[PDB]
Amino acid sequence: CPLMVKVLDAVRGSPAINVAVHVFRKAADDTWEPFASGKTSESGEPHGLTTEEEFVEGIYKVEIDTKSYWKALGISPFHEHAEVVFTANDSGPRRYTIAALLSPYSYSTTAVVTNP
Amino acid sequence: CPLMVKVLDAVRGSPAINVAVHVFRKAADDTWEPFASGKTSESGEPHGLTTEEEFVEGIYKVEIDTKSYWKALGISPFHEHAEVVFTANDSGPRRYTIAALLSPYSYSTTAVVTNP
Amino acid sequence: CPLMVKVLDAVRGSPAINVAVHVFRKAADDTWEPFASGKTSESGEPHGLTTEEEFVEGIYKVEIDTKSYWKALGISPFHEHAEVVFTANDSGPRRYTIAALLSPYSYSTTAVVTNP
Amino acid sequence: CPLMVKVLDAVRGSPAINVAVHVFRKAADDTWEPFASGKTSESGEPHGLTTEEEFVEGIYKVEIDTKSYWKALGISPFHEHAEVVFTANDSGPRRYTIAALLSPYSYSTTAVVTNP
Repeated sequence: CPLMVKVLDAVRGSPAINVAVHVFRKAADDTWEPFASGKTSESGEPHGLTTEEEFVEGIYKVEIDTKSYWKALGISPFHEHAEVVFTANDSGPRRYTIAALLSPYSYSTTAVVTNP
Repeated sequence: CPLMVKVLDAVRGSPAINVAVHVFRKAADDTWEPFASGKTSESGEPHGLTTEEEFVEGIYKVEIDTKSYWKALGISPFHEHAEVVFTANDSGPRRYTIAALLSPYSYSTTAVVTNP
Repeated sequence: CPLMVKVLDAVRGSPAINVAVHVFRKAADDTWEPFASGKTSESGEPHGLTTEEEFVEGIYKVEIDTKSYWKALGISPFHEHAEVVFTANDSGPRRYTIAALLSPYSYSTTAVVTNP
Repeated sequence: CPLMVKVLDAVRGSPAINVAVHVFRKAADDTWEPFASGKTSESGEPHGLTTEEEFVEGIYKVEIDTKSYWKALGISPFHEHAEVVFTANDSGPRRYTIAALLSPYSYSTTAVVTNP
């Protein structure tokens, strides 16, 4: 998978399960355009987001529905969601991993690019 | 000041100086309308973004121009910008502080909410 | 105040109030000698930890009692405490601010260093 | 492996390679006692830290030599190292993963406990 997403829960010390993840790509018209989506597994990952042919250079946005996750646990959240926006593949694609760490009033995100 | 923002540089060990901060409010057509903007001082804070009279109920988006910051410094950034999206003042007026910590391939964000 | 500390709660969206902060300095026998201690105020900061006369060159350790904090709140903590170890004043006197963000299973820490 | 460590670099967006990791366990005498150690691979992990028979309930400390890593890249660091101290296995062991994200003047750590 050229693009992987991994979501973790900082309150219970576990992978975040059943979380919706949506990915968008910027078009030449300058608008956001659906590209890929899924729901996190027991590993905290939505499996098989995209393919190598489809993931070209460009500007991408990863949206994680954090509000629905916390509401289900009976814990009051701050954010509507968590978004990560980045430029891809500027010197070709490799393998991209986007990680997100979640708390009710905070989140952190990191990108790991590794040689395939 | 009911909305405050503070930005830090994890590479140089200093406040992130001269960074643009943009604020938008969600409209009834589901578009983002400009609400307020400013630039960080030597302390990493933009002073006087808004007022108590202007800051009503709604869904808000805070956007930090991380890309122009790393470029002026001669460092390659991954993210286009760092975002924060939240519902404000739903159970009455409150004061909000948004903290952001910046690295070339990662960021974190937290919120502190106090009753005025 | 050449050494400052600030602590935040990522679960409640507030400063971490009434948390103990302990400071140690490395001795010539390679043991940690007590140097200073305090408790966080309503702002999440312990005021007046040390002075310019007392804060000489050396290797320092800052320890935050996260375990007693989560327990008073009726939440299960993972970490015993949050630590920060650094060499201070090697190229002359400086001022240091240590920021810490706390969740039950995670923490982050950053340093801001300014010339006095 | 009952205990795994994973180290990431926030400046270059890669796994942190060739980093020394030391693990200690608290003894009844209240002193720190070597338990396991290794060097990070190309994945940012030191492989095969311990075994199931050896990793019993107790208080543990994970030390990551961050200063030697940054010095080798020609980038000036703040911390001497990064330490994580925690109570293990209180209701039996499971599988423990300790993650660490590194910048010159900052680090963050998280623990993920999953059912084996």
